[PDB]
Amino acid sequence: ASVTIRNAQTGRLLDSNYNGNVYTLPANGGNYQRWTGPGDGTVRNAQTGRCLDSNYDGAVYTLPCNGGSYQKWLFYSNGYIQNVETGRVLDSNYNGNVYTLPANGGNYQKWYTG
Ligand SMILES: OC[C@H]1O[C@H](O[C@H]2[C@@H](O)[C@H](O)[C@@H](CO)O[C@@H]2O)[C@@H](O)[C@@H](O)[C@@H]1O
Ligand SMILES: OC[C@H]1O[C@H](O[C@H]2[C@@H](O)[C@H](O)[C@@H](CO)O[C@@H]2O)[C@@H](O)[C@@H](O)[C@@H]1O
Ligand SMILES: OC[C@H]1O[C@H](O[C@H]2[C@@H](O)[C@H](O)[C@@H](CO)O[C@@H]2O)[C@@H](O)[C@@H](O)[C@@H]1O
Repeated sequence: ASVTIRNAQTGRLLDSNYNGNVYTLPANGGNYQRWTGPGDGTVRNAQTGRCLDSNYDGAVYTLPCNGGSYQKWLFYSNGYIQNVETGRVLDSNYNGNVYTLPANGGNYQKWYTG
Protein backbone atom coordinates (compact mmCIF):
# COMPACT_ATOMS: atom_id res chain seq x y z
CA ALA A 1 0.00 0.00 0.00
CA SER A 2 1.66 3.18 -1.20
CA VAL A 3 0.70 6.57 -2.63
CA THR A 4 1.99 9.69 -4.30
CA ILE A 5 1.15 13.00 -2.72
CA ARG A 6 0.72 15.76 -5.33
CA ASN A 7 0.37 19.44 -4.52
CA ALA A 8 -2.97 20.84 -5.86
CA GLN A 9 -1.50 24.22 -6.74
CA THR A 10 1.94 23.41 -8.14
CA GLY A 11 1.61 19.90 -9.39
CA ARG A 12 4.86 18.94 -7.71
CA LEU A 13 5.07 15.69 -5.73
CA LEU A 14 6.17 15.30 -2.13
CA ASP A 15 9.65 13.78 -2.18
CA SER A 16 12.57 13.18 0.21
CA ASN A 17 16.09 11.76 0.31
CA TYR A 18 18.42 9.89 2.62
CA ASN A 19 19.68 13.06 4.29
CA GLY A 20 16.11 13.57 5.55
CA ASN A 21 15.46 16.60 3.29
CA VAL A 22 11.80 16.96 2.18
CA TYR A 23 10.87 18.91 -0.92
CA THR A 24 8.60 18.75 -3.92
CA LEU A 25 9.62 17.95 -7.50
CA PRO A 26 7.87 17.32 -10.72
CA ALA A 27 6.73 13.71 -11.01
CA ASN A 28 9.51 11.31 -12.01
CA GLY A 29 8.03 7.92 -11.21
CA GLY A 30 10.74 7.09 -8.71
CA ASN A 31 10.35 5.52 -5.35
CA TYR A 32 11.44 8.62 -3.48
CA GLN A 33 8.08 10.12 -4.60
CA ARG A 34 6.10 7.19 -3.11
CA TRP A 35 4.92 7.02 0.48
CA THR A 36 3.46 4.26 2.61
CA GLY A 37 1.01 4.47 5.55
CA PRO A 38 1.04 1.30 7.69
CA GLY A 39 -2.04 2.57 9.67
CA ASP A 40 -0.39 4.10 12.71
CA GLY A 41 -0.63 7.66 11.34
CA THR A 42 2.86 7.59 9.88
CA VAL A 43 3.76 8.52 6.32
CA ARG A 44 6.91 6.64 5.36
CA ASN A 45 9.07 7.24 2.31
CA ALA A 46 8.86 4.19 0.08
CA GLN A 47 12.54 4.37 -0.83
CA THR A 48 14.19 5.44 2.46
CA GLY A 49 11.67 4.04 4.97
CA ARG A 50 12.03 7.29 6.95
CA CYS A 51 8.93 9.02 8.49
CA LEU A 52 7.55 12.35 7.44
CA ASP A 53 8.05 14.64 10.37
CA SER A 54 7.62 18.26 11.35
CA ASN A 55 7.97 20.64 14.26
CA TYR A 56 6.10 23.55 15.90
CA ASP A 57 8.22 26.08 13.93
CA GLY A 58 7.07 24.59 10.65
CA ALA A 59 10.15 22.71 9.45
CA VAL A 60 9.50 19.48 7.56
CA TYR A 61 11.99 16.58 7.26
CA THR A 62 12.20 12.79 7.52
CA LEU A 63 13.73 10.86 10.39
CA PRO A 64 13.85 7.13 11.22
CA CYS A 65 10.42 6.38 12.66
CA ASN A 66 10.48 7.07 16.40
CA GLY A 67 6.91 6.62 17.62
CA GLY A 68 6.38 10.27 18.43
CA SER A 69 3.32 12.37 17.69
CA TYR A 70 5.24 14.68 15.34
CA GLN A 71 5.38 11.78 12.94
CA LYS A 72 1.65 11.27 12.91
CA TRP A 73 -0.61 12.83 10.29
CA LEU A 74 -4.31 13.14 9.40
CA PHE A 75 -5.37 13.04 5.74
CA TYR A 76 -8.66 14.93 5.26
CA SER A 77 -10.91 14.33 2.34
CA ASN A 78 -10.60 18.01 1.33
CA GLY A 79 -6.83 17.61 0.74
CA TYR A 80 -5.38 18.95 4.01
CA ILE A 81 -2.55 16.85 5.54
CA GLN A 82 -2.43 17.81 9.21
CA ASN A 83 0.29 17.08 11.75
CA VAL A 84 -1.20 15.41 14.83
CA GLU A 85 1.15 17.02 17.34
CA THR A 86 1.24 20.58 16.06
CA GLY A 87 -2.04 20.90 14.20
CA ARG A 88 -0.25 22.68 11.33
CA VAL A 89 -0.82 21.51 7.79
CA LEU A 90 1.65 20.37 5.12
CA ASP A 91 2.35 23.09 2.64
CA SER A 92 4.75 23.83 -0.24
CA ASN A 93 5.66 26.46 -2.85
CA TYR A 94 6.68 26.85 -6.50
CA ASN A 95 10.35 26.49 -5.68
CA GLY A 96 9.81 23.06 -4.12
CA ASN A 97 10.22 24.07 -0.53
CA VAL A 98 8.06 22.10 2.01
CA TYR A 99 7.00 23.30 5.42
CA THR A 100 3.94 23.36 7.70
CA LEU A 101 1.68 26.36 8.39
CA PRO A 102 -1.62 26.96 10.13
CA ALA A 103 -4.45 26.14 7.70
CA ASN A 104 -5.20 29.15 5.49
CA GLY A 105 -7.60 27.74 2.91
CA GLY A 106 -5.16 28.25 0.07
CA ASN A 107 -4.47 25.70 -2.62
CA TYR A 108 -0.87 25.16 -1.69
CA GLN A 109 -2.15 23.31 1.39
CA LYS A 110 -4.29 20.92 -0.62
CA TRP A 111 -2.86 17.61 -1.71
CA TYR A 112 -4.03 14.79 -3.91
CA THR A 113 -3.08 11.49 -2.39
CA GLY A 114 -3.43 8.08 -3.92
O1 LIG B 1 18.97 8.74 -9.69
C1 LIG B 1 18.50 8.92 -8.36
C2 LIG B 1 17.04 9.22 -8.51
O2 LIG B 1 16.84 10.30 -9.44
C3 LIG B 1 15.44 10.69 -9.54
O3 LIG B 1 14.92 11.08 -8.23
C4 LIG B 1 15.22 12.46 -7.87
C5 LIG B 1 14.35 12.76 -6.63
O4 LIG B 1 12.99 12.38 -6.88
C6 LIG B 1 14.98 12.07 -5.41
O5 LIG B 1 14.31 12.52 -4.22
C7 LIG B 1 16.44 12.30 -5.19
C8 LIG B 1 16.94 11.25 -4.16
O6 LIG B 1 18.29 11.70 -3.92
O7 LIG B 1 17.15 12.07 -6.44
C9 LIG B 1 16.69 12.77 -7.61
O8 LIG B 1 16.87 14.20 -7.42
C10 LIG B 1 14.55 9.55 -10.01
O9 LIG B 1 14.84 9.16 -11.36
C11 LIG B 1 14.72 8.32 -9.13
O10 LIG B 1 13.89 7.22 -9.60
C12 LIG B 1 16.24 8.05 -8.99
O11 LIG B 1 16.32 6.80 -8.22
O1 LIG C 1 12.60 16.03 21.57
C1 LIG C 1 11.57 15.27 22.19
C2 LIG C 1 10.92 14.52 21.00
O2 LIG C 1 11.87 13.73 20.39
C3 LIG C 1 11.43 12.91 19.32
O3 LIG C 1 10.93 13.73 18.24
C4 LIG C 1 11.98 14.19 17.37
C5 LIG C 1 11.38 14.55 16.01
O4 LIG C 1 10.63 13.37 15.55
C6 LIG C 1 10.45 15.77 16.21
O5 LIG C 1 9.91 16.21 14.95
C7 LIG C 1 11.21 16.95 16.82
C8 LIG C 1 10.25 18.00 17.14
O6 LIG C 1 10.89 19.24 17.62
O7 LIG C 1 11.70 16.50 18.07
C9 LIG C 1 12.63 15.44 17.97
O8 LIG C 1 13.75 15.78 17.07
C10 LIG C 1 10.26 11.98 19.78
O9 LIG C 1 10.80 11.14 20.80
C11 LIG C 1 9.19 12.86 20.40
O10 LIG C 1 8.12 11.99 20.89
C12 LIG C 1 9.67 13.80 21.49
O11 LIG C 1 8.58 14.66 21.88
O1 LIG D 1 -0.61 35.34 -1.24
C1 LIG D 1 0.23 34.22 -1.46
C2 LIG D 1 -0.51 32.96 -0.94
O2 LIG D 1 -0.66 33.15 0.50
C3 LIG D 1 -1.17 32.01 1.17
O3 LIG D 1 -0.29 30.86 1.01
C4 LIG D 1 0.85 30.91 1.87
C5 LIG D 1 1.42 29.50 1.95
O4 LIG D 1 0.30 28.64 2.32
C6 LIG D 1 1.96 29.11 0.60
O5 LIG D 1 2.58 27.80 0.71
C7 LIG D 1 2.99 30.08 0.06
C8 LIG D 1 3.32 29.77 -1.39
O6 LIG D 1 4.35 30.65 -1.85
O7 LIG D 1 2.40 31.41 0.09
C9 LIG D 1 1.99 31.82 1.37
O8 LIG D 1 3.04 31.81 2.30
C10 LIG D 1 -2.49 31.62 0.66
O9 LIG D 1 -3.47 32.63 0.98
C11 LIG D 1 -2.48 31.41 -0.86
O10 LIG D 1 -3.78 31.22 -1.40
C12 LIG D 1 -1.86 32.64 -1.49
O11 LIG D 1 -1.69 32.46 -2.94
